[PDB]
Amino acid sequence: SMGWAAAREAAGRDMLAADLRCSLFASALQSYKRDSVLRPFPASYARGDCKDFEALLADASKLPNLKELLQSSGDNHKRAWDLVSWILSSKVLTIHSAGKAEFEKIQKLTGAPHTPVPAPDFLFEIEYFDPANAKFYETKGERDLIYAFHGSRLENFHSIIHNGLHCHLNKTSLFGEGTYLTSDLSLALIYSPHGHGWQHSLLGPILSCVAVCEVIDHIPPKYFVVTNNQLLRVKYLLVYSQK
Ligand SMILES: O=c1[nH]ncc(-n2cc3ccc(OC4CCNCC4)cc3c2)c1C(F)(F)F
Repeated sequence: SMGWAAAREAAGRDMLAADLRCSLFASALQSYKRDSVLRPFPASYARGDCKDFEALLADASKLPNLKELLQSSGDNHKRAWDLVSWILSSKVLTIHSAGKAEFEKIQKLTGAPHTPVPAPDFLFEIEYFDPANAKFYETKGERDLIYAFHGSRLENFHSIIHNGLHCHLNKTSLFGEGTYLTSDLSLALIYSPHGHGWQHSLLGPILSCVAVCEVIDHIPPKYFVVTNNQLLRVKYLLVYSQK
């Protein structure tokens, strides 16, 4: 993972994106489903197979807000900087705050809404690095990209960002295999109830989040299903902050 000085620079470049990542980490950690949804898990809190969730919950509770972490601390917050450095580290991707200009663009790409939908409070774009970025464009070849929504409980988004959407392979289920997506945000939103994020977040403590996926083309509103995880990636996050 990045060292502290590098993490401080990365967080300073985009405080809201860094905050989002700390918020989604807190949501996955605080969930009763932490065992399955906090993946990836920070290795410094694991003894081989044994994940020390109580030590991690305690240290997450001691994190100051990101403004305090950056503006004073250098060696005032050793454990905090170790954890936040890990949260903000990835060789695969990074996240960028985007403007309400970008929400219009998302509507243009997904379709004019058939149903009234709320505008997100925050919008983020995921940028992929190689090899994952080149691999996705290799898989795409000349096929078109379509943009579709996938709602989920807040405590799944740490895993969704780092691992992609779960593409279930269970012929043993009512819903069968695949990832469900829709071009109607009002249908995706039903799958994105408010959850608890981070009490020290710039975004606010209570968030809903909807993924916008890039899919390689290959009443109620209409949904579709993708069974091959190489054919989609999460490209945007729509974040709604409860008032
Ligand atoms: O955003 C989403 N987040 N998670 C789930 C999900 N999704 C939509 C569904 C519609 C219907 C259905 O029902 C089955 C269909 C087969 N037969 C038995 C019932 C399951 C769905 C799961 C969506 C969406 F809208 F993008 F697709």
